[PDB]
Amino acid sequence: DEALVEELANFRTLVYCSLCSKNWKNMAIKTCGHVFCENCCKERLAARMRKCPTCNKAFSSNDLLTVHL
Amino acid sequence: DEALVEELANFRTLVYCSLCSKNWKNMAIKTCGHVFCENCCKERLAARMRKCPTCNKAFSSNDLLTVHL
Ligand SMILES: [Zn+2]
Ligand SMILES: [Zn+2]
Ligand SMILES: [Zn+2]
Ligand SMILES: [Zn+2]
Repeated sequence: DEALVEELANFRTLVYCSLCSKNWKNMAIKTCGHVFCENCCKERLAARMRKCPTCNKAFSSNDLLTVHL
Repeated sequence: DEALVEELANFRTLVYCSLCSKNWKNMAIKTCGHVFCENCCKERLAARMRKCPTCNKAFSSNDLLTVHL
């Protein structure tokens, strides 16, 4: 049933990191509340891109918080 | 198909507050990383239960962070 596939698809994108789509959300940026996987957060730090992918608010490594589920 | 229902069920419990099961996760406790809905977090504060439901680490209203997805 396709309506159930669609609901599976929406819930999946809520759970997974929106940047890689391969890892679960497990890291929040404390300055804006947006959540990604830790891998993507640190690659963005290693690339000196210190703006949030979603809302472009600025942040640093201290603003990173490990989050569960 | 039941395997798809099951996957829907697991993803749903990842997204929803585990305490009420009615609201989306949208609030993290900064002292331990566990995430609930804001409603449950504040009712627990109004009941002077200042221990995390999941890991029993202690927290207060300042340790609360609004989180998105
Ligand atoms: Zn990622
Ligand atoms: Zn943000
Ligand atoms: Zn709740
Ligand atoms: Zn906890």
